[PDB]
Amino acid sequence: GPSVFLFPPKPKDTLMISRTPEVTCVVVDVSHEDPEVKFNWYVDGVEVHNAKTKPREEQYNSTYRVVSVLTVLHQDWLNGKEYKCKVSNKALPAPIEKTISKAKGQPREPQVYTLPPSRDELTKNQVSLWCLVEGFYPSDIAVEWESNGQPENNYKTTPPVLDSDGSFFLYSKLTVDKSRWQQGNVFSCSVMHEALHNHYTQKSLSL
Amino acid sequence: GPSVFLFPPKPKDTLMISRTPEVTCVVVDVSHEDPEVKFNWYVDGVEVHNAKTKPREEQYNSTYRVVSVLTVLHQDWLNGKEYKCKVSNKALPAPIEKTISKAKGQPREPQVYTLPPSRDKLTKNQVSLSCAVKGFYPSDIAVEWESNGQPENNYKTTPPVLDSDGSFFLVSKLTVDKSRWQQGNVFSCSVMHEALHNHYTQKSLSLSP
Ligand SMILES: *[C@@H]1O[C@H](CO[C@@H]2O[C@@H](C)[C@@H](O)[C@@H](O)[C@@H]2O)[C@@H](O[C@@H]2O[C@H](CO)[C@@H](O[C@@H]3O[C@H](CO[C@H]4O[C@H](CO)[C@@H](O)[C@H](O)[C@@H]4O[C@@H]4O[C@H](CO)[C@@H](O[C@@H]5O[C@H](CO)[C@H](O)[C@H](O)[C@H]5O)[C@H](O)[C@H]4NC(C)=O)[C@@H](O)[C@H](O[C@H]4O[C@H](CO)[C@@H](O)[C@H](O)[C@@H]4O)[C@@H]3O)[C@H](O)[C@H]2NC(C)=O)[C@H](O)[C@H]1NC(C)=O
Ligand SMILES: *[C@@H]1O[C@H](CO[C@@H]2O[C@@H](C)[C@@H](O)[C@@H](O)[C@@H]2O)[C@@H](O[C@@H]2O[C@H](CO)[C@@H](O[C@@H]3O[C@H](CO[C@H]4O[C@H](CO)[C@@H](O)[C@H](O)[C@@H]4O[C@@H]4O[C@H](CO)[C@@H](O[C@@H]5O[C@H](CO)[C@H](O)[C@H](O)[C@H]5O)[C@H](O)[C@H]4NC(C)=O)[C@@H](O)[C@H](O[C@H]4O[C@H](CO)[C@@H](O)[C@H](O)[C@@H]4O)[C@@H]3O)[C@H](O)[C@H]2NC(C)=O)[C@H](O)[C@H]1NC(C)=O
Repeated sequence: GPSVFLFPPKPKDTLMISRTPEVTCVVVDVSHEDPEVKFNWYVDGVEVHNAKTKPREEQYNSTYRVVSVLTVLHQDWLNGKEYKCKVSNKALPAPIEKTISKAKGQPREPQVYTLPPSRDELTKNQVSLWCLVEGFYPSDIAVEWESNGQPENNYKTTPPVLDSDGSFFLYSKLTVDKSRWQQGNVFSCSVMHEALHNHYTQKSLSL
Repeated sequence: GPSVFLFPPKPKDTLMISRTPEVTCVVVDVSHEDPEVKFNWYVDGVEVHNAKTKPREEQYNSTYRVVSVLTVLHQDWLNGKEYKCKVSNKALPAPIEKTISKAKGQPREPQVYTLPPSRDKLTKNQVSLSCAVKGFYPSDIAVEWESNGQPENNYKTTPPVLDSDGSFFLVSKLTVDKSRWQQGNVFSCSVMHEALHNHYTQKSLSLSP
């Protein structure tokens, strides 16, 4: 029978009020013999009716893939409400039920520190700027770099690491031309997390 | 029927001549009816005879577990030789073969940088010292901290992260009581990797007035 996978919104979508967070229910292996899928959606066990189900679409293993998308309210997600997808198909013994919610646990505020390049490194032609983010919980987070209001996207960020106190830390490494650094340009690490005021902080770094 | 799991040596063990790297071939779900198990070991397809095999040990699920350990030459592992464990048992249709070797790819030398605490952290009680290791390949690496001739307990290291140029980086975070940092104590990040001279390099950090 078919399989169902339920996916959360993007952290940045739940944290920025301008954005629209979505929960996504994906049904795979819908065979031709029975192509019809019914989605029932529930928030905290109360059924809701505003999900939008997409035109089911045929895959190369020649079976079907069906997707329903439910817009969530930012504060519902952040307040820990549970989102249940129920998938009904002729070919199932019983309907499939998947439930998802925000990672549980007492929130803890990220501490954000920018670290300049090592001396050592001032001899190649690029330098590494570092954004250390530590002490946060849960691990859902968004970390971005910019300069003069523009995204600097030539960076890589480690996954969150569980630290000895049960909080998480990570490191974002931004690589820039050494000339940009030596000439005094200002670079900024932006962090978005539920435990921050306005879900947002920015820390800047320059020579 | 029985199942076989073949485990590699730890990276540090292959990089330090004083340590003993081993490949471990583990057989589980050996029956009471057919308890005999034979190991044959091959290095690049050439049979070798010096493995040390343990007596079978019964588990709480009434099956046996049997382990054979092959000591490997550091340089054989680092030169990419293939280690094959072949397991024979009368309950099996044919012997089970498993093969393992070091991760492949052109080695690249890690660059190691220590990063002092942010000033923002100095009013916190504990400060975080950073050891950034970048540009290395393959991802097998060991990173350790010490001070004053003893290891430091209180550090965590990120997994290797694939960078935009195809190499890996990571960072190691050592948390210390702020007094010890202000004290002037020297802390040292040691990195062990196949592409380092002597498979080892160390960088140190202490408060700069
Ligand atoms: C027939 O084919 C289909 C499809 O095959 C694929 O497509 C074809 C064309 C070829 O390219 C194939 O090579 C492909 O495989 C097969 O369907 C697959 O079935 C698998 C099960 O057998 C299933 O495995 C499970 O995957 C989960 C993760 O899936 C993620 O991530 C992968 C990437 O690694 C990706 O392929 C999936 O699409 C899915 O991606 C996420 O999608 C969601 C939904 O859109 C995204 O979230 C939304 O995104 C939007 C913006 O896009 C917005 O942000 C919304 O707000 C947000 O909600 C999300 O961003 C995507 N993430 C990523 C990373 O891409 C696993 O988690 C799961 O693990 C389970 O088991 C684990 C241990 O085993 C457990 O620990 C764990 O808890 C889980 O329980 C499974 O491994 C594949 O996902 C599925 N592929 C697709 C495309 O649906 C089908 O099986 C095959 N049939 C046969 C008979 O072979
Ligand atoms: C009957 O019982 C046996 C025994 O189990 C015990 O007794 C039972 C009754 C219960 O009480 C259990 O709770 C007990 O543990 C069962 O045997 C198990 O069978 C499993 C398969 O069915 C098998 O699963 C596979 O596990 C692999 C990981 O094994 C690691 O890690 C686990 C911990 O997570 C650990 O328990 C294992 O012992 C093994 O530990 C590693 O050992 C190696 C070798 O010693 C270590 O490497 C050496 O270390 C030294 C120094 O320490 C030196 O560095 C050497 O250089 C080096 O070689 C290594 O450090 C250890 N690692 C860790 C983390 O400790 C998985 O990889 C594997 O996954 C793969 O295959 C899967 C499919 O099976 C895939 O899904 C997957 O993707 C992978 O491809 C399996 O999950 C168990 O290991 C095995 N347990 C033991 C103890 O052998 C038996 O199943 C059961 N039968 C029945 C019918 O019920």
